[PDB]
Amino acid sequence: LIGAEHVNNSYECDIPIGAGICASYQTSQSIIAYTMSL
Amino acid sequence: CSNLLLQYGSFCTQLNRALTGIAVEQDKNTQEVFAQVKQIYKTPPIKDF
Ligand SMILES: *[C@@H]1O[C@H](CO)[C@@H](O)[C@H](O)[C@H]1NC(C)=O
Repeated sequence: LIGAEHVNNSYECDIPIGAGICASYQTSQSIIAYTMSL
Repeated sequence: CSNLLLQYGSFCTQLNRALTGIAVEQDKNTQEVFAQVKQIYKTPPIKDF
């Protein structure tokens, strides 16, 4: 995955990717990738 | 081989969308079963039931 930084915190994800990690646009603001919150 | 594939490019659009439709259907099948609750319940440390 290129163009999206990785952050260790977990939130509820909206755009699925696979293998338990999603991507979302949060806080300027940029696209981030994180493990989804169950 | 790719030049003659343009005559059947509409066929491959159907097949690629079909496998994409299968993949999203298999993905949402797990959420329709296991993801019934929005909250995760922790097991209490007391095992005296
Ligand atoms: C997230 O926090 C953990 C806590 O130890 C740390 O190990 C990890 O490096 C952190 N990740 C980032 C991207 O800062």
